[PDB]
Amino acid sequence: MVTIRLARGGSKKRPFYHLTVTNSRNARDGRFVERIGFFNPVATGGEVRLSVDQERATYWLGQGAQPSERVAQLLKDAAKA
Amino acid sequence: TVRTLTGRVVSDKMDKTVTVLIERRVKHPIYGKYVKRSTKLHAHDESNQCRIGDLVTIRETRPLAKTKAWTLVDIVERAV
Amino acid sequence: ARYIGPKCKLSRREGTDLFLKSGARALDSKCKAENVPGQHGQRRGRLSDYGLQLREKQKVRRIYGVLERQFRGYYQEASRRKGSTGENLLQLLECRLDNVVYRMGFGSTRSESRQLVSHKAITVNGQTVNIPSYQVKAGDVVAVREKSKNQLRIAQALELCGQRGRVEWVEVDLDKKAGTFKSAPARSDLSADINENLIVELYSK
Amino acid sequence: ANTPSAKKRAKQAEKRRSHNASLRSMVRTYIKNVVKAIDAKDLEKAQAAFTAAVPVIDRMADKGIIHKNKAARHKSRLSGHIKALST
RNA sequence: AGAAUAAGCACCGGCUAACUUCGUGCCAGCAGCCGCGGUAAUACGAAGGGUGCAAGCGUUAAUCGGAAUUACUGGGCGUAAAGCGCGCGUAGGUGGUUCAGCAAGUUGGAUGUGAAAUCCCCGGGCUCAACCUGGGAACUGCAUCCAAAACUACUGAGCUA
RNA sequence: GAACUGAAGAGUUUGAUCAUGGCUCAGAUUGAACGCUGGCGGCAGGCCUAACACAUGCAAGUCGAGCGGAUGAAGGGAGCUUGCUCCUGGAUUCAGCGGCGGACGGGUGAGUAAUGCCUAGGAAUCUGCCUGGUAGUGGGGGAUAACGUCCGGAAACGGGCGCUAAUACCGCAUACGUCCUGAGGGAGAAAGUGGGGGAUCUUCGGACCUCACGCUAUCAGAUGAGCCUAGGUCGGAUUAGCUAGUUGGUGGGGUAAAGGCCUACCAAGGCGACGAUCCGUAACUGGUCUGAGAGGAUGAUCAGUCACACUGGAACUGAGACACGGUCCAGACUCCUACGGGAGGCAGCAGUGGGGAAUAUUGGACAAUGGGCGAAAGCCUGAUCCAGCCAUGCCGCGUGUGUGA
Ligand SMILES: [Mg+2]
Ligand SMILES: [Mg+2]
Ligand SMILES: [Mg+2]
Ligand SMILES: [Mg+2]
Ligand SMILES: [Mg+2]
Ligand SMILES: [Mg+2]
Ligand SMILES: [Mg+2]
Ligand SMILES: [Mg+2]
Ligand SMILES: [Mg+2]
Ligand SMILES: [Mg+2]
Ligand SMILES: [Mg+2]
Ligand SMILES: [Mg+2]
Ligand SMILES: [Mg+2]
Ligand SMILES: [Mg+2]
Ligand SMILES: [Mg+2]
Ligand SMILES: [Mg+2]
Ligand SMILES: [Mg+2]
Ligand SMILES: [Mg+2]
Ligand SMILES: [Mg+2]
Ligand SMILES: [Mg+2]
Ligand SMILES: [Mg+2]
Ligand SMILES: [Mg+2]
Ligand SMILES: [Mg+2]
Ligand SMILES: [Mg+2]
Ligand SMILES: [Mg+2]
Ligand SMILES: [Mg+2]
Ligand SMILES: [Mg+2]
Ligand SMILES: [Mg+2]
Ligand SMILES: [Mg+2]
Ligand SMILES: [Mg+2]
Ligand SMILES: [Mg+2]
Ligand SMILES: [Mg+2]
Ligand SMILES: [Mg+2]
Ligand SMILES: [Mg+2]
Ligand SMILES: [Mg+2]
Ligand SMILES: [Mg+2]
Ligand SMILES: [Mg+2]
Ligand SMILES: [Mg+2]
Ligand SMILES: [Mg+2]
Ligand SMILES: [Mg+2]
Ligand SMILES: [Mg+2]
Ligand SMILES: [Mg+2]
Ligand SMILES: [Mg+2]
Ligand SMILES: [Mg+2]
Ligand SMILES: [Mg+2]
Ligand SMILES: [Mg+2]
Ligand SMILES: [Mg+2]
Ligand SMILES: [Mg+2]
Ligand SMILES: [Mg+2]
Ligand SMILES: [Mg+2]
Ligand SMILES: [Mg+2]
Ligand SMILES: [Mg+2]
Ligand SMILES: [Mg+2]
Ligand SMILES: [Mg+2]
Ligand SMILES: [Mg+2]
Repeated sequence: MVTIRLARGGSKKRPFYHLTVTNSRNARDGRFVERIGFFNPVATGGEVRLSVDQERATYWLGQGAQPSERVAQLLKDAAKA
Repeated sequence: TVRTLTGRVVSDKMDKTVTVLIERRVKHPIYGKYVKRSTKLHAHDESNQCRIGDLVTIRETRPLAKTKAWTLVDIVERAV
Repeated sequence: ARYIGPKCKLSRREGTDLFLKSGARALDSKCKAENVPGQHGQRRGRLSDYGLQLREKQKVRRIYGVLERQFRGYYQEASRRKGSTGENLLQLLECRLDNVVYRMGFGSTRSESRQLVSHKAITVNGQTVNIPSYQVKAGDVVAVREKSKNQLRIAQALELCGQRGRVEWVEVDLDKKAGTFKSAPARSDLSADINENLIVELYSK
Repeated sequence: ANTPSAKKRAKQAEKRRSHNASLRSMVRTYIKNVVKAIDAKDLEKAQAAFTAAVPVIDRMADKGIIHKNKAARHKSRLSGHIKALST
């Protein structure tokens, strides 16, 4: 199916993640159709931990896209805020 | 609103088909002067009403044969 | 890296101010600082335009103790920055951490200021910074360690720099061994003898 | 092969081939009988062959041996030929 | 605890920043181009002394620049290379002047695209930088429509240089 | 609001001069190599040549909630005794059938000058797993693997006979959706497993109600793929003619789909100095390096598309392959053999020989992000995350400091 998961940008031992809506039969950071936001596992200073776009995510879920487990946790945590 | 293309009939010796020349003037990529290029297309003339020299307007459709995917919609000028 | 060697042979070659000693006695009565070094020293040696560019570029580099890869990076950044790159280069090169801890009066020489800054004895907001290239943003309170405030080398450097002039844009509290930078210096503030335009002429070729 | 799943897939494939071949032969047999019925210029036997051939054709189309558009095309063309023969 | 423990390479006749002596004597050797050397060589080989870069320094191979030296921007052809020996003419290029129409070129606007990254501008994080990253700008391109009619093209009717 | 703002010349033809004109130089860059020398850290990069041949080791499995079979513990009890066996039960493990995955991820650039790539479009198509609706999941049968037995073989194993299971296979039961048939009528499917339970027939064996997974027919949505048209895509004219399935039509065949895609007849058409055909060379693009710009060179890293998988062909399985560690045939080269016959494909990650001026370890773990499988624990992952060697590149810091005639 088409699924929403994490693409690993950043540098060695300094991760960064793009929340990508990709066809599941693609590479980790291969072609996609749309990007909804990002997650920063280092934060610190004025850097924001996570941000997403709500309306596009709702559209993608309304078109039946399976989010990964970590992506599901982070999106529900963001929806809490 | 069909995407037409206007042209001049060149040869029609094949049954239910017509050859149309379409002339365009393209700008040279560097020297800035326009040169007249031409394109030859084959169109489906169902009732072979197009003789040589006529000026017509065609339309894009699905392929009717190999290298024949246009159909004339109506003649707009005849020939002497 | 860094330069090691005689600190007045350079002055003799260049024949100008070229601050490289503590300045205890004078600038002159150490090395007869009017002749270029070596056997062939008395000759004035009239030199072409390329000589002019090379001589003043070496002058600025030696007074500020910067290597040439770093210096050319500085020049590229200055050219990137808008508004008359010639003085942008000086303004940006002035904001180095070691030259600030010198000009704030905490060190006898640029080399001794680098000595202090490298061995982790100076702060910016309490955070250990020991890179003698840090570009100090305006506002930061540069200070020495509360542990290091009792060292006598800082005391002697401060009393020696007590009579060297006033820059009239920083606000320095001397009791606590702290500095403060408000806004970047203007072109007129620095010594208006060496021109900046001849450098940018050198690097535009 | 090297991985045992490759061997299992292979043997299941020969089993599936030996199965599918018989049913493809059966459908081809029925349409061939129908076609030679029309080409022989007889109507009643053409009717009977068509009525006896459509059920197996459609059952096989649903079974997944052939694709449904193919079966529909066969039905339509053969019906057209017989209707043309009717006159 | 201990300054302890960690500087090399090229060059110095001009172009190009930096000179003296000793040894050979058109030999041995140098060299990117001009070129040095035959008994005081700042050019050879060494010494001292300098100049330039620096954990690197040179050398070779390759691309663009300088080269307006393939010249659209932006060159030339009497004597430096360069006008066919000379006509006629096919395709092609170019077209005196007036009135009117059309709207292909032309101009302005709207809409869709021009994947992401990279380039550019303003910020954020690692002691700074390299590096990572947010937002924006840009991607001169292409297609579809709406409006204008000065010039070119197309259509009709004229005029005489 | 900011997105740029940018352009240098010198030496050398002459006794000397001006012009023309070639050569050389000062800059920025390389996946670079060589010589002298050598302290450290961070981030990157690392067979450009022989798509030359390859030792060993690893790089795709998973499901007992699909199915028989065999492993059957702990035990509630008994016998004789202290150990075993057995009734009833029973937690684990898997050879085989079956369901998914293996067509993804990973590698290379040989071929390819256009069935490839880039830009803009359009009409005749298909699509598992995902989501949203709709209608159902009833009743039978014949086998077979494993399992015994016999023959044959060096092995892979092959063959004869007997029996068994299902979500394996095939009829039968009907058609809210569908297919064709002009209205008329006709045509076409399903598999059950796991958790509970009020009442009822009854061995709440089961029937019955619920939930979970799963299965069938269909509409739509995305996701992915197939097909068509116009424009652009290296050098050579010391390559000027090429084409007979070739160009168009009719009937039929074929594909999921338009089409000379295939076939039989009908006519002689079609392309080309706007460069057809032929020869050489070469994956294409975003982009990279230079330049004031216009341009010039180029396609290392990363991303999108294409092609290939020892060489040449062909099809089967499926939703999708002409299939990178699948099948069959032929070939070249290495190997085993009981001489009957068999085995192999590092352009997957380290490694070796060789070629070269020259490019590295036969290292760790699923800890994280993804992938496959299962409902859930969980397994597999040389993809990925980290280590090793290398001054290869960029950036940063050290080899100290003051005085000292
Ligand atoms: Mg350095
Ligand atoms: Mg049936
Ligand atoms: Mg079916
Ligand atoms: Mg000089
Ligand atoms: Mg030399
Ligand atoms: Mg001598
Ligand atoms: Mg010498
Ligand atoms: Mg040029
Ligand atoms: Mg050149
Ligand atoms: Mg000229
Ligand atoms: Mg002459
Ligand atoms: Mg003449
Ligand atoms: Mg002529
Ligand atoms: Mg003439
Ligand atoms: Mg003419
Ligand atoms: Mg005119
Ligand atoms: Mg004309
Ligand atoms: Mg326009
Ligand atoms: Mg972009
Ligand atoms: Mg108008
Ligand atoms: Mg002379
Ligand atoms: Mg001259
Ligand atoms: Mg098993
Ligand atoms: Mg691939
Ligand atoms: Mg290769
Ligand atoms: Mg060719
Ligand atoms: Mg079944
Ligand atoms: Mg084309
Ligand atoms: Mg024929
Ligand atoms: Mg036809
Ligand atoms: Mg036909
Ligand atoms: Mg075709
Ligand atoms: Mg050609
Ligand atoms: Mg190439
Ligand atoms: Mg090639
Ligand atoms: Mg190319
Ligand atoms: Mg290729
Ligand atoms: Mg640039
Ligand atoms: Mg230029
Ligand atoms: Mg490569
Ligand atoms: Mg790619
Ligand atoms: Mg292939
Ligand atoms: Mg093949
Ligand atoms: Mg090979
Ligand atoms: Mg093979
Ligand atoms: Mg199939
Ligand atoms: Mg395979
Ligand atoms: Mg292999
Ligand atoms: Mg390998
Ligand atoms: Mg080797
Ligand atoms: Mg060798
Ligand atoms: Mg995981
Ligand atoms: Mg394994
Ligand atoms: Mg290193
Ligand atoms: Mg080296």
